Order: sequence, then C-alpha cells, then structure tokens
Amino acid sequence: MNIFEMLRIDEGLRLKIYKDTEGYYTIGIGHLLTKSPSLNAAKSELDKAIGRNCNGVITKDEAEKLFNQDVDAAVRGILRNAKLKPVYDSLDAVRRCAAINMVFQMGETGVAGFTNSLRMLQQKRWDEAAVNLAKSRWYNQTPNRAKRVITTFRTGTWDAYKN
Ligand SMILES: CCCCc1cccs1
Repeated sequence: MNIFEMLRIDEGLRLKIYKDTEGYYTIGIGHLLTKSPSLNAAKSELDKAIGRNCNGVITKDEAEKLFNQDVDAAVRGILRNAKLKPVYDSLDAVRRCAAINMVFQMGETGVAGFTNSLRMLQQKRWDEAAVNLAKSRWYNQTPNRAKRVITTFRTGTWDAYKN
C-alpha cells in the first residue's frame, strides 16, 4: 500500500461529474471542481483542468492524471506550511500517508483546527491523538473513512485498508 492506493480506496473512481459527501461537484478520484451550485461552473472548471471540452465526462487516464496532480498538491501544501511540515517530517511513511489523506480531503484550511492533534502526533502519543482526532466534524460526517485514517495514525499499519 501507498498513498495512491489508500486514497483510491477512500475516494473511488467516477468518470462523470458527481457530488461529494458535502454536495459539491466532483469528478474522478475525488477531484473537487467547485463549491458553486452551478453545474455549468463545474463543467467550466473541468474543461480548464483537462484542457479540452469534456461535457462533464473524462477518461480513466485523465482521472488518474488529475489524481496524481491532486496528491502532489497535498504533499507540497504540507511541505510549504510551517505548522504541518515539522509534524509530517516526524512521522513514519505509513503515518505520512494518513497525513496526506487528511489534507487531500480537507485542505490546509480544513485541518487548521487540528493543532492539538498535531501536537499529540508529533509527540507520538498515538492513542491520545486517535481520541482527539475523532472529536471533529470530520469524524462525525465521514466516520468510516475517518476511522480508517485514524487507525492508520494509531497503529502505523495498513490494517484498516487490508480489512
Ligand atoms: C491532523 C492534521 C492533518 C494531517 C497532517 C498534516 C501534517 C502532519 S499530520
């Protein structure tokens, strides 16, 4: 397992515009298009992202390329962030995947309230971090996915994804 396989499991693959768990237009492997309620706005974002007139539909190759760009953007966002980078660099490779997963799902802004969780992770207080991570809108709104990510932080194994 690696970050691509992990997020492919968590996000699925859909080749036509769909709505994410928050109701926002999305495509591919969890690629957010827009928070606007306008499907036309989402279609414009899609065409800009792919470089052709897509009519709301992409190929698997295009979905996988967007996904690679999105994973890389999450990593670079962590590495450019003075609060996230030191914690990320303190983690082992499996837990770094859990970190990328959260930033992919919520962005840097969405993880801003996780200050106490970040401290517990940097301190390697895994059980305490797991308890703290679950006290979140994130966990309450997407509990099965959050449980998998939290188990990855708690154990440093892929057990939640193999199971
Ligand atoms: C709990 C904060 C979101 C995930 C992480 C980013 C960097 C280290 S952990």
